[PDB]
Amino acid sequence: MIQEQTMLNVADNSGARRVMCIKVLGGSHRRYAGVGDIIKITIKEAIPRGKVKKGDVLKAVVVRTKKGVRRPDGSVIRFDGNACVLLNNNSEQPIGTRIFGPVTRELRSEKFMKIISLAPEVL
Amino acid sequence: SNIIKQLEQEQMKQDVPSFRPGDTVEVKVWVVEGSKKRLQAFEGVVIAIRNRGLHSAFTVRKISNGEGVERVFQTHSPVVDSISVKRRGAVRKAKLYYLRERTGKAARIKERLN
Amino acid sequence: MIGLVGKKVGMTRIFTEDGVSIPVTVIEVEANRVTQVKDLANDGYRAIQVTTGAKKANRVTKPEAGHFAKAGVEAGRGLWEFRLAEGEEFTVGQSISVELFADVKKVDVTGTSKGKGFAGTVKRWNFRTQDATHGNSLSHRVPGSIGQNQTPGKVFKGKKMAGQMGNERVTVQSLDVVRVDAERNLLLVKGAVPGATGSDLIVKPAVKA
Amino acid sequence: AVQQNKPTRSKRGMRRSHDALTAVTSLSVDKTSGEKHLRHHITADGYYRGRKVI
Amino acid sequence: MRHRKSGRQLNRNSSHRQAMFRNMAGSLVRHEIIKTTLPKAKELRRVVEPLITLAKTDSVANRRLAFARTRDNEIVAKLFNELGPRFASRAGGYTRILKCGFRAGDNAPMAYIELVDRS
RNA sequence: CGAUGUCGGCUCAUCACAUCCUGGGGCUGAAGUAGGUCCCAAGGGUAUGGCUGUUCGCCAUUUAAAGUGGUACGCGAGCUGGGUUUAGAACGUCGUGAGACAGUUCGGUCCCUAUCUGCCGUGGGCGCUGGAGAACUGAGGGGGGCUGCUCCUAGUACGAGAGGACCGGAGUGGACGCAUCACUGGUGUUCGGGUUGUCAUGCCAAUGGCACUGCCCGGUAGCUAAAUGCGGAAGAGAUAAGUGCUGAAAGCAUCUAAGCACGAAACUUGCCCCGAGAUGAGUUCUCCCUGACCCUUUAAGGGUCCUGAAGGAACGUUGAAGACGACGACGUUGAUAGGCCGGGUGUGUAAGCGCAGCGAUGCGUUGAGCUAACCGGUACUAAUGAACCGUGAGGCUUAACCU
RNA sequence: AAUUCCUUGUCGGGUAAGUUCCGACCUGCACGAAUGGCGUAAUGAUGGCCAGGCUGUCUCCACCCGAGACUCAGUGAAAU
RNA sequence: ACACAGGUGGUCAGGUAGAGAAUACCAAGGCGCUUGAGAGAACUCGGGUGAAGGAACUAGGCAAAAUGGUGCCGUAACUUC
RNA sequence: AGGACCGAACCGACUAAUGUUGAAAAAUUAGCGGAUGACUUGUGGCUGGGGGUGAAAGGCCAAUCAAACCGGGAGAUAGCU
Ligand SMILES: [Mg+2]
Ligand SMILES: [Mg+2]
Ligand SMILES: [Mg+2]
Ligand SMILES: [Mg+2]
Ligand SMILES: [Mg+2]
Ligand SMILES: [Mg+2]
Ligand SMILES: [Mg+2]
Ligand SMILES: [Mg+2]
Ligand SMILES: [Mg+2]
Ligand SMILES: [Mg+2]
Ligand SMILES: [Mg+2]
Ligand SMILES: [Mg+2]
Ligand SMILES: [Mg+2]
Ligand SMILES: [Mg+2]
Ligand SMILES: [Mg+2]
Ligand SMILES: [Mg+2]
Ligand SMILES: [Mg+2]
Ligand SMILES: [Mg+2]
Ligand SMILES: [Mg+2]
Ligand SMILES: [Mg+2]
Ligand SMILES: [Mg+2]
Ligand SMILES: [Mg+2]
Ligand SMILES: [Mg+2]
Ligand SMILES: [Mg+2]
Ligand SMILES: [Mg+2]
Ligand SMILES: [Mg+2]
Ligand SMILES: [Mg+2]
Ligand SMILES: [Mg+2]
Ligand SMILES: [Mg+2]
Ligand SMILES: [Mg+2]
Ligand SMILES: [Mg+2]
Ligand SMILES: [Mg+2]
Ligand SMILES: [Mg+2]
Ligand SMILES: [Mg+2]
Ligand SMILES: [Mg+2]
Ligand SMILES: [Mg+2]
Ligand SMILES: [Mg+2]
Ligand SMILES: [Mg+2]
Ligand SMILES: [Mg+2]
Ligand SMILES: [Mg+2]
Ligand SMILES: [Mg+2]
Ligand SMILES: [Mg+2]
Ligand SMILES: [Mg+2]
Ligand SMILES: [Mg+2]
Ligand SMILES: [Mg+2]
Ligand SMILES: [Mg+2]
Ligand SMILES: [Mg+2]
Ligand SMILES: [Mg+2]
Ligand SMILES: [Mg+2]
Ligand SMILES: [Mg+2]
Ligand SMILES: [Mg+2]
Ligand SMILES: [Mg+2]
Ligand SMILES: [Mg+2]
Ligand SMILES: [Mg+2]
Ligand SMILES: [Mg+2]
Ligand SMILES: [Mg+2]
Ligand SMILES: [Mg+2]
Ligand SMILES: [Mg+2]
Ligand SMILES: [Mg+2]
Ligand SMILES: [Mg+2]
Ligand SMILES: [Mg+2]
Ligand SMILES: [Mg+2]
Ligand SMILES: [Mg+2]
Ligand SMILES: [Mg+2]
Ligand SMILES: [Mg+2]
Ligand SMILES: [Mg+2]
Ligand SMILES: [Mg+2]
Ligand SMILES: [Mg+2]
Ligand SMILES: [Mg+2]
Ligand SMILES: [Mg+2]
Ligand SMILES: [Mg+2]
Ligand SMILES: [Mg+2]
Ligand SMILES: [Mg+2]
Ligand SMILES: [Mg+2]
Ligand SMILES: [Mg+2]
Ligand SMILES: [Mg+2]
Ligand SMILES: [Mg+2]
Ligand SMILES: [Mg+2]
Ligand SMILES: [Mg+2]
Ligand SMILES: [Mg+2]
Ligand SMILES: [Mg+2]
Ligand SMILES: [Mg+2]
Ligand SMILES: [Mg+2]
Repeated sequence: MIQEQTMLNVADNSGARRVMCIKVLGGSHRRYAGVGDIIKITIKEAIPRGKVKKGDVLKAVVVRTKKGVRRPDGSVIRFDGNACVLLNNNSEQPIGTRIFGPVTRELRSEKFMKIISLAPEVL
Repeated sequence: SNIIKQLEQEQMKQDVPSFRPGDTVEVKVWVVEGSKKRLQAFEGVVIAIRNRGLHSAFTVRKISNGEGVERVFQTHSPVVDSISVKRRGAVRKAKLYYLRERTGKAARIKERLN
Repeated sequence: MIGLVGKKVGMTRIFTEDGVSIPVTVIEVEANRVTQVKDLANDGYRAIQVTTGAKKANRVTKPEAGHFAKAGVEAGRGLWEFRLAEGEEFTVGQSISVELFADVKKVDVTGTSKGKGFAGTVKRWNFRTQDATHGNSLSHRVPGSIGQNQTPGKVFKGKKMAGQMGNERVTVQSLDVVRVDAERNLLLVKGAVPGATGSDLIVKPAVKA
Repeated sequence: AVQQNKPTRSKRGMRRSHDALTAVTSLSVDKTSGEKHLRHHITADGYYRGRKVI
Repeated sequence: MRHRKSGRQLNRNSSHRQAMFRNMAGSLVRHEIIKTTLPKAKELRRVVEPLITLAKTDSVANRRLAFARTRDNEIVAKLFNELGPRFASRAGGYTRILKCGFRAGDNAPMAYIELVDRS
């Protein structure tokens, strides 16, 4: 449940550690994005030197929501930080090479089979 | 209604153990992927139990890899296989939500004897 | 096809071999019984009129009890009517069993609504409210403006405003039936069928599936 | 919120038509003191269906 | 909306709607019948009679619980000495409402609320 | 001119079609893909932000699309007052000055209970020509119609390659709506606890009052959406542009004059709702009244008496029905509410006692005590015997079976 | 610039984007030296702008307790 | 002009906290403010709470939320010290 | 020591919501500024319509201001309704 003006933590190794959503994509008048979606973010606070600088505009994917994901059995899975994984505007697959934290099971599909190998806990 | 509670005693299970709030729970969830169906553990404190017969639940919380995870369950569901207690504690509340903003040494629950 | 009449008692959930939590509800359906058969030459249209339930002897009235004993049935509580088609053979004395839905996958459910009183303009028709601040005085929830100036110079017919909310006959379609009950006379249908519990609903095979 | 004509006694009565106060339809009677008290109410004496309360 | 709720607001706030029913329940057990209006006496019912169903089973702790309910040293002793055993067989219903018309200066529809025992 | 408040935003729309999307056909300097351009088509849908007082505009970024217009450049008896606009003040510039200047910054009171037409809801009287209890047929009306993408066919055809479909199928999502609360949560000043400050219940303990529930932590049923079920259809008919078949006028070509076939979200239906105050007032299976008379109104008329039934109104208990009406259940044959026992659910070891200790406090009885609406129960309390209204074969004409 | 019309002049930071803001250029329509020039520590219920904290301002409004508005009883206006 | 949520100078100063005539509860003392009884709608005034995000609202952080006391360590450019 | 600071009395009145035939013909509730000084306040006396008074807005001078209130010329005059 990520809308515009949502300040996200960055899960991966690609230098950013605080981003800000600016749009959600894939349908008019859209309000909310959970896992599996492709939001568009700026980058607000990198590290001293990394693959992407301050002020880049590039797509992403929300991987860890505080609203949580909802299973078939009604059970919810909630986190403690709104956080995303960076991406690439021309390849739809990430920039960094190491994913911290756990990601959810409901993301696996052959658009996104590369963040389920690096993640240490497919929850 | 005894038209509700005639089918709300067919779906239930008789293999659920007993636990209070504030203890560590090992939960073996069944997981599908591809063709294999296999087990996966879960281990953390439980901070909210809800008692509604068929509709009962609880909430397990663990700091896995820095990203703190809470997860509710459905107690009488066939996605949970077994539930065990591991170390039972003594809190004088039953909705521990002060264990949400609190991490590390100061977020403990002391042991319960007897 | 030949509908039936049930009463919604509660809401529960059926689980699966997998772990799906299917929402479901229990409409109790006793064995309904034919009361008046019509056709074209008798009345003008082929149909069926039935009644199930139970009503007390000292409050069934002398017009109704004559219609009851004209058939030979018990003291039910309603009077409902179902239209029909051709290709059927029927009488009056035979009562309809509860297993008519035992081979249909998708059904339809009609009933009453709940009564939400004299509603509001922000509540019924979903009018987005205005500024609760920033200068605005005494117009936080009103429906704003309703007509043009002087041409028409009147409020059009078909406008939406405050009024009574629901409390009428509504219809949900194509629903999912999972299980019947020959033992305690139930129907388990997936979802949230209309009306509060303690009301009587009209269930039928779905008109288009 | 300002009128533009003075309406008539005809419209005044046409509004005043629905003011039809009816009286009590019938009273009811005791069985040990015998007066015409209201239906489901005590007497001025203090009787109700046989009992003398106070 | 008010669906399936309970209670009655009675045009007073909720620091008032316990401090009034204290005095009303401090007078009803005193005089065993009083004259008060009909919504104030249809819902004084379940404020006085669970106070007597509690007082049926005498203890030491109930002499503090009903002391919390009433705050009157007279009424706790009378409620546990006289009005306790005198209804020690019924399954509740220690009250009775009797309509007594209306009232003078305000057209207030009154009532007589009583215990079953005066004779 | 004895006054119709003016630009732009917010809130609600409705029609127009010179049509932005989506639907069907012809041309191309159209291989496919994507386009060019007119012709038919208005059912439905139409961006969130930065900047200035701004419609526009520029820019960042989506989508199938970010249409064009009238409606007092819609809408201040519905709402901001920033713009231009009153009184103050200043800068440029002009005049000697008083002061001006589509030049500019700064601060600057937006009044009203709806009489009537109108519109959304809820109702009483009467008519429907014997009177009452219900269920319905439906002439008309009214909401509804949207679209993305991935996968199969198929990497087929086309194409040198590069690329890359028609036509049909299977799945999943957003915007908009209908419900309901079982699951996830929200509120829960009526249900448990902790806690400060102070005064009283004689006092220690124990409980209650007040300071926004004093501050908080939890929370039942209900109300709710972010919570999850369903919808938009498929089909039939005649149709707009266009392609036809047969074929004279005009012995030949000719969709047209005779006739015959196809054709799209527009049309009528099909889906659903209130629907006999449709005066063209209906259809429809049921239950009740089968007494005497005199008076001039000589019969469709007025009155005295046993008659007062069907059934409804009123009164009390009330509700997942509700502004008041109205709709629904119960009325001693009966669970309609309040009570009560057993339970559930919420909070979290009550007071009292004995031990430990300097004391705060823990430990035992103890998952104990209290418990709002909540599911199945109990006649102890409340719902009174009656009385009140509705009557006694239905008017006339004409047609048809029958004694 | 509180004075600059052509104008959103021109460039650079600030923002993904900045007709306002801060820093420079001077082609100043029409600043300028006691109707004063430029500058400045503190101060202002002062003009303009960005940032952290905070949340119904808002996307999106849901529930709750009170004084009114609706019913019954007494008194009983006003604009037109 | 009203038995008016308006205004009008001096004198006295109790407890438990408290820096104190602030504030919270009180005793001495005074009043419940001259219309009520009900039901628990739209809407409006005055308020308490809120899941995910946190100024995207708008002319503008307008309103609201938040900070908030005593003791100790510490404290930048700039300057008329 | 202060035309010092935080802050009740006291004086003033910056913003917003109430209300604009309201409790008031300018107030009330939550916030605000000054608060040993060029302050605030009770009493008395002084100034006077082309004149008074003004830390200067044409402000204020008995709910009246670019020339007050009352009586007189005055039944001022009016090509205008
Ligand atoms: Mg209702
Ligand atoms: Mg808005
Ligand atoms: Mg106002
Ligand atoms: Mg307001
Ligand atoms: Mg006129
Ligand atoms: Mg109830
Ligand atoms: Mg006029
Ligand atoms: Mg004019
Ligand atoms: Mg056209
Ligand atoms: Mg074309
Ligand atoms: Mg149209
Ligand atoms: Mg349109
Ligand atoms: Mg159509
Ligand atoms: Mg905006
Ligand atoms: Mg701006
Ligand atoms: Mg724009
Ligand atoms: Mg115009
Ligand atoms: Mg025009
Ligand atoms: Mg326009
Ligand atoms: Mg206009
Ligand atoms: Mg207007
Ligand atoms: Mg406007
Ligand atoms: Mg202005
Ligand atoms: Mg009126
Ligand atoms: Mg009216
Ligand atoms: Mg009617
Ligand atoms: Mg139609
Ligand atoms: Mg719920
Ligand atoms: Mg439930
Ligand atoms: Mg609470
Ligand atoms: Mg105390
Ligand atoms: Mg004590
Ligand atoms: Mg007190
Ligand atoms: Mg209080
Ligand atoms: Mg909770
Ligand atoms: Mg709840
Ligand atoms: Mg055809
Ligand atoms: Mg030919
Ligand atoms: Mg031809
Ligand atoms: Mg379609
Ligand atoms: Mg169609
Ligand atoms: Mg019973
Ligand atoms: Mg009972
Ligand atoms: Mg019980
Ligand atoms: Mg418990
Ligand atoms: Mg306690
Ligand atoms: Mg104890
Ligand atoms: Mg123990
Ligand atoms: Mg307990
Ligand atoms: Mg019950
Ligand atoms: Mg400037
Ligand atoms: Mg200039
Ligand atoms: Mg300019
Ligand atoms: Mg710039
Ligand atoms: Mg500059
Ligand atoms: Mg100058
Ligand atoms: Mg000079
Ligand atoms: Mg100053
Ligand atoms: Mg900004
Ligand atoms: Mg008042
Ligand atoms: Mg009133
Ligand atoms: Mg009245
Ligand atoms: Mg008075
Ligand atoms: Mg008063
Ligand atoms: Mg009152
Ligand atoms: Mg209310
Ligand atoms: Mg709050
Ligand atoms: Mg919030
Ligand atoms: Mg909370
Ligand atoms: Mg903005
Ligand atoms: Mg503020
Ligand atoms: Mg505040
Ligand atoms: Mg002053
Ligand atoms: Mg001012
Ligand atoms: Mg004030
Ligand atoms: Mg000060
Ligand atoms: Mg000072
Ligand atoms: Mg003069
Ligand atoms: Mg004056
Ligand atoms: Mg003069
Ligand atoms: Mg003269
Ligand atoms: Mg004259
Ligand atoms: Mg003259």
